[PDB]
Amino acid sequence: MVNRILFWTGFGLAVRFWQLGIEMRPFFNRKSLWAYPLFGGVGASFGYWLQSIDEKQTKMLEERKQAILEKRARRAQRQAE
Amino acid sequence: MIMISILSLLLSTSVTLRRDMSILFNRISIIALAYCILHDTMSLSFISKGIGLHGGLLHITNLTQIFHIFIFIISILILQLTSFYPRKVWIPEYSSLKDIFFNKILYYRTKIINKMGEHMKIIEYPLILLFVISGAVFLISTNDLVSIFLSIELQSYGLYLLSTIYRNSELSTTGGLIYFLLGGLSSCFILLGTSLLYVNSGTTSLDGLYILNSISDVNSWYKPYYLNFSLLIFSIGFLFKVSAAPFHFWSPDVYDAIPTIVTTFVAIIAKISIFIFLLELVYYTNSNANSYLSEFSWTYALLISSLLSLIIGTVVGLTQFRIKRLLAYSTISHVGFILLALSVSSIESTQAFIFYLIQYSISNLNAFFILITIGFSLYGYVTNNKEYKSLLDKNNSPIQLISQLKGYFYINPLLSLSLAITIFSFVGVPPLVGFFAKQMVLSAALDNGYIFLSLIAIITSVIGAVYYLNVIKEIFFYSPEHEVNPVLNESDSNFSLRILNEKNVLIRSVLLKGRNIFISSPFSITISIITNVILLFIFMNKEWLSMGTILVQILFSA
Amino acid sequence: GLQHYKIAMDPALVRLGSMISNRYKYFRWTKRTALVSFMYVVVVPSTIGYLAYKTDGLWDLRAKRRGDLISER
Amino acid sequence: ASSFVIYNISRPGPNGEPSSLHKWFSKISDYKDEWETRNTLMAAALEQAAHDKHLLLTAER
Amino acid sequence: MSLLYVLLIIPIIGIFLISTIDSFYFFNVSYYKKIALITTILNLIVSLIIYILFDFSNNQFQFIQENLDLSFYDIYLGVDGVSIYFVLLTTIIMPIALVSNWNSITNNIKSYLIIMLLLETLLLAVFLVLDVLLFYIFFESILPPLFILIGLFGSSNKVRASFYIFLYTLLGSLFLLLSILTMSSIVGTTYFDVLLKSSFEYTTQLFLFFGIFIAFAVKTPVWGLNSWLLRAHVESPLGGSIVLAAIVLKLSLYGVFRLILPILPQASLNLTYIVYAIGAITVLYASFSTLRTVDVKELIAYSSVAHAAIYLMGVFSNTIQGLEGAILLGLAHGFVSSGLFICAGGILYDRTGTRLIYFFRGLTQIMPLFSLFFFILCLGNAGTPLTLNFVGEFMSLYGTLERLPIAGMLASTSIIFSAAYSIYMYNRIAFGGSVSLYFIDCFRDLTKREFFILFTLVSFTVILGIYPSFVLDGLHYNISSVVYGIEPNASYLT
Amino acid sequence: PTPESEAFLAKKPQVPPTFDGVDYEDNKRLKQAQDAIIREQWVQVMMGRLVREELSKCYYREGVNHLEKCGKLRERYLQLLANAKVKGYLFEQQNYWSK
Repeated sequence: MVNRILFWTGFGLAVRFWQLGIEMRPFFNRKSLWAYPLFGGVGASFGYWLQSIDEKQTKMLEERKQAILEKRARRAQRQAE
Repeated sequence: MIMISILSLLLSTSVTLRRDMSILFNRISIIALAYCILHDTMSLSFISKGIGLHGGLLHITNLTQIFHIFIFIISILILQLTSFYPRKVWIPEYSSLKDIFFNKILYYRTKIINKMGEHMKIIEYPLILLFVISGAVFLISTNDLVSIFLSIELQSYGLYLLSTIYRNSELSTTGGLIYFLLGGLSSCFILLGTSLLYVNSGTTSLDGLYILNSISDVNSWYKPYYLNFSLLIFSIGFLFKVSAAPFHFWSPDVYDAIPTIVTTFVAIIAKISIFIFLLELVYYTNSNANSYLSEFSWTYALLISSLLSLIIGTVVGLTQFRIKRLLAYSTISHVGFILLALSVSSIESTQAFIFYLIQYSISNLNAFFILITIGFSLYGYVTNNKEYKSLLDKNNSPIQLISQLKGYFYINPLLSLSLAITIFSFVGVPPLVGFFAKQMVLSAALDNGYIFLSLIAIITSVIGAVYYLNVIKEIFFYSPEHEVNPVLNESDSNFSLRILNEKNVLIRSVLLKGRNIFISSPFSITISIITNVILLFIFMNKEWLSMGTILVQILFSA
Repeated sequence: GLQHYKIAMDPALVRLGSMISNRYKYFRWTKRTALVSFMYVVVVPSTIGYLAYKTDGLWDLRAKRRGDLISER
Repeated sequence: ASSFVIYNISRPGPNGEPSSLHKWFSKISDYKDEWETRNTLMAAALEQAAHDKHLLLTAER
Repeated sequence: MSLLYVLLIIPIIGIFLISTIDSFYFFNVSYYKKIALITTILNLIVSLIIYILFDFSNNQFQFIQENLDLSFYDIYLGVDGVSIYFVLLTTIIMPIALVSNWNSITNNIKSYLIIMLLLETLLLAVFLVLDVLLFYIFFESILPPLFILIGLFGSSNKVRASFYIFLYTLLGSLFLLLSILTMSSIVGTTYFDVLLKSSFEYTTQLFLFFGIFIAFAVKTPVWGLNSWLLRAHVESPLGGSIVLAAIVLKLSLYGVFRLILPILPQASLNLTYIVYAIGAITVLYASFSTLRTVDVKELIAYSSVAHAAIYLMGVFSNTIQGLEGAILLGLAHGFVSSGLFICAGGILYDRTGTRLIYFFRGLTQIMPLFSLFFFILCLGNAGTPLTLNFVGEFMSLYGTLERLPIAGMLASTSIIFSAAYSIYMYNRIAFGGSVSLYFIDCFRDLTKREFFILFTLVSFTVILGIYPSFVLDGLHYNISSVVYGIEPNASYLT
Repeated sequence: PTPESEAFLAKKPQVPPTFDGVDYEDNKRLKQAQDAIIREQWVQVMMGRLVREELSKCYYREGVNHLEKCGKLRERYLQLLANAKVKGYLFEQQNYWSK
């Protein structure tokens, strides 16, 4: 179920929670409530970035796995000679 | 960029003796390291084992660039300790965006923020740190024997000066002195190692020695015995600096003697740079065919060291009562796992080695941050223990003992849970990130027939888990020896804070007490992120693990 | 953390519990005590294990009628 | 007393079809082939992943 | 969304709910127990919906969820016949464990409630994950919450006990981990469906058997490795003791149904004589010592070592009767062990502050209700009929005997020796005189809280003792898959 | 004979119970083979459970002369008792005998 974007949005919210707990400051103080969209928004911004680098990592290993088979497939071809 | 940043920062530093500038010189250094990140990020769009630069003297690899960027982030995170004041005053009346961006808060902060503390008054501190980073990054990129020696020196000399930059501390001068002397012995081994290579081979190029080594791998007058045992002497000089046993004795003493904000950077960066440099050497010197040269591989020192680092690190840590001596022995047992993955040279073990080094460097940094923050939290707390009164240099190492942490879960519970998660991650407990690191290195070693070293490591870990649990047992199982300060919380003494608007006009005056004094956000956010990375690694492992899958594929391909 | 009923705690009983609790700290190796540890940890389980091995698959009752044997080996 | 009452309505009948409540439970818990098709696509996806890892890990140095 | 992931998250809502109310409403410590209690009841409801939908005759894992987002360590969840009753048991026990410490926990009530709710998520995930690396990730994750729980709410020697539970589990698991890692390097994965259909070389099976058996012999626990249990099951708080003897002990028994039986067939068939030697020696020694035990909690704890051997011998019997009775024995043991700790650790220790049997005598004169239930619980511990404990012991012992007659016979002494310590404990505490004269203050009987957690626990062991078809019916088809062998006239039909 | 009820349509194996000439990589097929081999061993065992029910009926109905009036049902039970045992699908799956 792990959406790369929903997780990192949830991740940013928990940093703000853990921050206030370590600082021993009240959670859900009303004038500071903006930090949860902000920490949460930054986490989503990171998640969009990860999603992009994940697309780039799938290709590079997809090319590599092809390149391994091709290296292996032509190796046995010369053996049958 | 790092060299322009050093020269520019040095010109500004050289026309001031104002100690109030140290905080802003540290804030500019973080900006400088962020440009270095933007530049090594742009340089990442090529697939190559290596590209010779600057007349063959330097090289760039995808592995070389991902590691400089990591060093730059780690340096930005450590540089935060000298860039922001430890404590803070927070009120709900100053908590909105308009408040932060358009209002000002006047109050006496000299004592609350420790404005004139030692960490805030050394003008040259970021500058000496940038030189160590300059030396670290140059070493990862070194392609020549002469380049290696100059780069390890530029890294080492700065670590001696950082260990001695607190000049009014008899404890730092001593730690600095031990480190300079025994590291100078370490460098004389490194110079002998390089010198024997050039003398027998006629070349200073690492690229030329790897070629001579690969030809000599066949299956009568000049058998290349020199490569394996010149590299052995060369290797011992680097096992001193990573503090792998049996060359580890200095690190517990030096790390315990120097201040804790300093021991954070000195105990982390040298390992990342030195281990990455050794990785390329181990890959390009491995004889795939079994041979007489294989019987004498310089890499058996690494197995002997990893073996010894496992036993020594966990056992001697059993009876350590000093928290900095405990943290250093924990490092000697973790560099044993790193060494074991570096000595089995295989795709799986190189992935494991790369993952372990990054995760341990972020985890050991969390451990240092929590430790530093815990001893800045004790500002509104008081104790009556004779031992805590008999300590030395309490300003440079606020927390020196494990027992000083007794009952910390009753003073601040989440910071105590953060340290519990980090310690449990050093143990190797799932589903934390440290378990996965340890499992990846065990999986690689089991696959490659190192069954005996795998058995040592698992038995070793249970021994090391004993002293990790004594730390947690201290946090959770007893009561605090620290008490709220009776006058900072007395309901009769309160300082006046006053809130002004965008143009020097008063809005509201406030009276504040000690319960309105908290950790500054940059440290609580940093601890919060690393704790949650460690905690939730299982839901966020794909991009990090794939980054190491691809780097190993480039190193072992073609 | 709560308080309980009032009990006539007997120091002889109280101290007997302390020794039973703490007896593990005073064990030593002797000619007698290694023999006891050796019989009950080594010899006895080795005896069962030897018999289990020596009579494994040997018998089966499942539907052995008249004129057939319980044994199978 | 309740046990007898509940048991009587539980019985479908001598030859009658299962009661309205008797069909409702079987309808929600039908899963004629939902689990099998879902399981087989999952095992295939990890078969293929296992082969990819086998390729990458055993690549020649 | 899968119902299985609903099971894993509701306790996380409870943890989040518990920790933020102080930011909303000096909130009373009563409220957080109300949230923690309700959160466990919700897990029980969902697990009961899952059982009402569960199909008892399907090989495919049920209530799985599509992922199609494969990472290196994804979390897959499944419910088949063997694992569902273990999940069912966990969601039944956890509400009772919280109620058992409703008054006994005074300080750090938030911490105690958060650990147990976390502890529930981790324990369900063990029986729900669908690969062996996930199994290990969750079977070792319980160590930190259990370590802190013991040393934060434990008895006088809690420090020694917490160090024993952590360092024996960690060591045994590391030997297990070296085996799981070897399997993954051979098969290329750990997913149950892929991994089960892989075979292994005989030598591999033997070395894979060890490590796993080192691990499960520590966590059974078999005699000679059982010192962590006597410390960490006594010094623990009552709720932690209930979870440690009803749920944690049963992860190893379930780990035989995923890690030993289907993937190490040859290895098990040839090493049973070691296991039955250890198992019979365990029954025999763990009965004599518990006959001489003075700590009332330690006697109840160490009788679990006696019974855990019987169902450990039933899962290595390669018999459909032994394997089923073994699950029934470990299911019934959870009810009776839970009640006995409530009786000893919760009803006596609360009133008297002591656990020395020297101080207890003739409580039947003053506690008629406690004597009643403490007698059914003692009969169930002795495997008396009408109790599911009896059916599990009987079915395990037939399987053990049918597989190795001498070992089952030496296991069959349990009928003689379990009644010996279960009734000797009963006549010393409930009977044996008027009342102990060390009581300088008369005792109240069971409260309504005590009367209802015991009434449930003995209800489950009795109802499933008259009609064990409730558990046996859904166990049959899936446990058929974990047998190894063939008949000359029924194999290879064409 | 008795018509097959609707419940005996989904749980009826669609494939003869063997592992011969099958592909283990086809997960849908491997499971059905395992299921079908389990279905037969269980039916065979339950034949024993009906012949005993039939036998027990005679045993009361005859009594003294039970050893010479329903011994024909007795032999059937012994034959099933000797063979009908749930033994699983794992030895079949991992070993091939090939006559």
